[PDB]
Amino acid sequence: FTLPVLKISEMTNSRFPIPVDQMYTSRNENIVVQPQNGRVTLDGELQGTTTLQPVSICGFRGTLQTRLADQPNYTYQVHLENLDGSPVDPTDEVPAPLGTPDFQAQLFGVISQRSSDNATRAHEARVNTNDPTFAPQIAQVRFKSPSTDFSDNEPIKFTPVGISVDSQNSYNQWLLPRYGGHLTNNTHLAPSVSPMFPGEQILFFRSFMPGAGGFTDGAIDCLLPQEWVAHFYQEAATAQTDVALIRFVNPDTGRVLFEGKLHKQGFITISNSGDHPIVMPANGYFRFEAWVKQFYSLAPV
Amino acid sequence: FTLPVLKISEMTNSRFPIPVDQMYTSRNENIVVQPQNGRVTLDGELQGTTTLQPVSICGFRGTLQTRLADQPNYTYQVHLENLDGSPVDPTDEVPAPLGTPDFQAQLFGVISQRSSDNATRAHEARVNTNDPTFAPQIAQVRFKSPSTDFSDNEPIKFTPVGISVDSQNSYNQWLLPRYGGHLTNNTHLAPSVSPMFPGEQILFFRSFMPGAGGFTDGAIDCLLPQEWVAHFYQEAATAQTDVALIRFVNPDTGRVLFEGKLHKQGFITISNSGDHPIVMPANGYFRFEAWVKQFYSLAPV
Repeated sequence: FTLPVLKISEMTNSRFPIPVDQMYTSRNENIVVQPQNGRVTLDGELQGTTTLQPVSICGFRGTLQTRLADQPNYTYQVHLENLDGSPVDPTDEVPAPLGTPDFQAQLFGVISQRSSDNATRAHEARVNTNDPTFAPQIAQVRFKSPSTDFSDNEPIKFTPVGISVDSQNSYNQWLLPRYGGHLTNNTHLAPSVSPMFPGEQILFFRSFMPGAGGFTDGAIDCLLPQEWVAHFYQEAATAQTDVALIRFVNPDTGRVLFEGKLHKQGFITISNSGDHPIVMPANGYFRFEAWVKQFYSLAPV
Repeated sequence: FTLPVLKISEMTNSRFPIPVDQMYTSRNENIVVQPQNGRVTLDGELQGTTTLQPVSICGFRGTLQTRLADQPNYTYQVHLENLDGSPVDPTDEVPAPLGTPDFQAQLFGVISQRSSDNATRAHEARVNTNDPTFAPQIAQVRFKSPSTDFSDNEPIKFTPVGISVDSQNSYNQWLLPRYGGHLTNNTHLAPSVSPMFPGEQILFFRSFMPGAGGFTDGAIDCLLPQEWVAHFYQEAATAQTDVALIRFVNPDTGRVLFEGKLHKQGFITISNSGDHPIVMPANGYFRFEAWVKQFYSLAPV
């Protein structure tokens, strides 16, 4: 069993298409940690809405249907396709199309269009993933743009950039959208994750999304870098036990700086308490040490 | 020596942060093919402006200096930094900061800003990589935005989305910007690439960039998918000869469909003539076969 040897700054957040900025740990009391992007088992089984390419996270494609005249200027109805262009089939055993955002926010980015004659246009757009009409599982999503320059019945692509916040639009990275819209309950979710030994917390790979209005640090925490997600999918290895002991090494000295448990479900725990960055030499990377058990007692970080 | 087993549909273009759409070949007569992103040797030596961050290709970080009142509404001067936050050191053996676009276009995307109090703002922006003032090698780049809403001395990020084309802004994917600006000549370039054997052409991984105005198919051709770039970098294998013979296998039949020459310089040649997509079974992928000599003779198509 192997891990990619990439540095923190050479890897991509698996929940938003930006580089990992830091490792981070927190207690997350009163929160069910259940991200749907960046979800893979150590055996390589993708879960949730996880896509393989980083550049597709929180992106979507589809067809622009109409401008909704009786909605705030200017709101448009989109009929989603899958990232591969195929029709969204709600009977698929996924919570929503691959790439769908897995958090509640005013998601900010650009809607672009290309016609059969290769005419193009693109403008800023915001997608409210906490609106009742947000129903990507059934292929219906709206965006709001300052521009009227969008063409009905032509293809669209959403390129995410960041989030915007205000009192009417909180950013809750741990609260899932209702992918079916309105009162529907989510289905086929990748399972929640929790540390399962006293003294342990999950170790996150944290990035700070750009903001497009309001005060926000944009912090978003993923369970595994996207490069690990694709690594495990490709390796399609069989986990020997439920827990791989991994060690964070500084290649400048070859010494181990700390260790963690890489769980079969696809997340890391460390022996540590509190909410804070885990600050480490920039060249450090994790390497697999051995298969162990849930009760392996980690050296405190 | 190993090659990743990803399908075409699972690949990222290494010259723009979008998925690969198709394999593509062309003659490229009268063109020095010398892309600077997506450049690595089979030994793992990164070249040109290649960044390991796939989402950061054609993106950049820096500091907004001022709005330039003498220029078209609204033009801002940026002092670049590197993608990893380190300052640009122009004596680095690179043509320009890692991630810099390697083509002449009006690049379209979003400039986002975060203030010291975590206030944020973001607006669409265009970067003309063919303007004489475009001088990323010495950390000077301008962008034009329809918004006046940017703050001086605060950090910015450019998130690329696509290109815009019009009478004053052609898109030439194979013509490099003058990274030093004005009349200066490029330095530290990744070498040009060319078939060296009768009947061979380069095999490219082609994607279609979003457009933000004008008629354009947005076609952009990379030498290696970003996943291979990162793989060769991490493996740092030894190229036993100057050419790895690679076989395109269809796992649906288990049989080889055609052969390519994967050159030590980091590009593929095939026996083929003309400009067209190379359409193959969707599950096919390249597999390393053997280390061969420069003059190994490939069978057609």
